[PDB]
Amino acid sequence: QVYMHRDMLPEPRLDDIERFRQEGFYYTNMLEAPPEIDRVVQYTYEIARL
Amino acid sequence: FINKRIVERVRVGQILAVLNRRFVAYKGKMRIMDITQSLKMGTKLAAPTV
Repeated sequence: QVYMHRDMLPEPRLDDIERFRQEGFYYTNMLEAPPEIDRVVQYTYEIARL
Repeated sequence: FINKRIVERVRVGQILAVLNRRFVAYKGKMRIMDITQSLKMGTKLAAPTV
């Protein structure tokens, strides 16, 4: 279950330095649940040569 | 007797009357390559035939 997507790196609002520092913010490329059927297209070797 | 117009005494009005042969010619940018030496068994094609 290795996909390719166009997602951006998150940039927080940073309205306070100390409040943002007390919480823990980070970003992954590992997602929670896999995407739906109608939003993924399947690619083979054969359809890529075509 | 040959029945072939080899030598004809013609006037100078019809010296350029033989210009009736159509010709086609390629431009100076085109290339004409040899492809019949590229027929080997271990070569696959991207979109397969019937």
